[PDB]
Amino acid sequence: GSHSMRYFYTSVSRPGRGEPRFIAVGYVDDTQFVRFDSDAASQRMEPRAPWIEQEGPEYWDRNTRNVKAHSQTDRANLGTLRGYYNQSEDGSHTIQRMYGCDVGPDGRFLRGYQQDAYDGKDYIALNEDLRSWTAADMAAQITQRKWETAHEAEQWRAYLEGRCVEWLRRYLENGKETLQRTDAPKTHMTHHAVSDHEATLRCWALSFYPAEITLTWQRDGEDQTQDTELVETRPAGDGTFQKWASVVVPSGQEQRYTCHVQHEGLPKPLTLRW
Amino acid sequence: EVFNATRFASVY
Amino acid sequence: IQRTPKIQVYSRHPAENGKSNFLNCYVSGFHPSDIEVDLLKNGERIEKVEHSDLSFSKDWSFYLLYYTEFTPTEKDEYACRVNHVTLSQPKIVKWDRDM
Repeated sequence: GSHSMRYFYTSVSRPGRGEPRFIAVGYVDDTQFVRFDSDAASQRMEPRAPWIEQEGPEYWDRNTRNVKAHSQTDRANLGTLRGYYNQSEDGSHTIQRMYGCDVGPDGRFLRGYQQDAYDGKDYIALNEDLRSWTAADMAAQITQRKWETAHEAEQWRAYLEGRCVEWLRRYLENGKETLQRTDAPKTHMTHHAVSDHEATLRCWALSFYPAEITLTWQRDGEDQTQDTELVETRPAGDGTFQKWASVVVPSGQEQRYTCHVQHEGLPKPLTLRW
Repeated sequence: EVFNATRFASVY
Repeated sequence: IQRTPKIQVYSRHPAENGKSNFLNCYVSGFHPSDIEVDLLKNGERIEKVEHSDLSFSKDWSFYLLYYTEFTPTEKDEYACRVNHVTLSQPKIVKWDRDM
């Protein structure tokens, strides 16, 4: 189908505690493949998926240099923003940055992304035309004018339409056996009695990839949300994902309820019934 | 592959 | 600006006593990123616990997976203890084999 590459950067100032901590992680679809930690001993970008290890030493030198440079700039930017917002030297603050690109199933560029947040709220983001910015407030407007003057959108557009998608395509080829797989959910249902009057049905999806899935309960063929519980999709730790959905039903009416499972790895959606 | 910036890119 | 963690404690595979497994504590939806997550065995902190690299979702909330290999038994109770600025006392979530 379509695929994506994303980098996620987090810088946190640690006032009194020393110098800011920087963490970078890279993903293709729902699979992490690199990390960099400003606190770790290696001071290198590190592999976190098997297929990225077939990149040679120049790749690791270059990605280490560039991600270190990004970390240094975000260190600068923590001091800059505390000035812009008239904040004290005392509190801890957070810069988050996400960027990346999507490709379609034939590998062609679909869209590119760059967005930054300060203390959890939108700060500045590149617009979809990859030529202009959306600034969230007056402080971000200061940054906007510096970046429009420096033609920074040209650099971002060049990367997002060029190197980003070219390397994303390369990863999908190098990691075809895992990135281009679909693992269909392994499903089952559990049944536990609350009282004489009610029971819980819990509909499970396990060992699936990618993470996108839909679990819905119906009663007599009608969608049901009352007295249901859906948990957030969660990692199993082995590269696959898990989810469940439960419903509280009157005892002896279990046959009226169906759980419906939709996932890319299923030719047709599944219906489970107790 | 991370963004390849100018030395002075992305300064707030 | 301040978001309290969602917490799920669960096994990688459905638990079978005497069979090797992985105990997971997944914390998500939180802000700021400073957090302590400990896995407990009968109230005692488990020594060797690993975690994923800090990442976040579209809405800027952070998420982390803490995990350890373990072998469930009839007797042993497991839980996850989460310490975060939004919580006046750490939240302890017990492992339920069917959640």
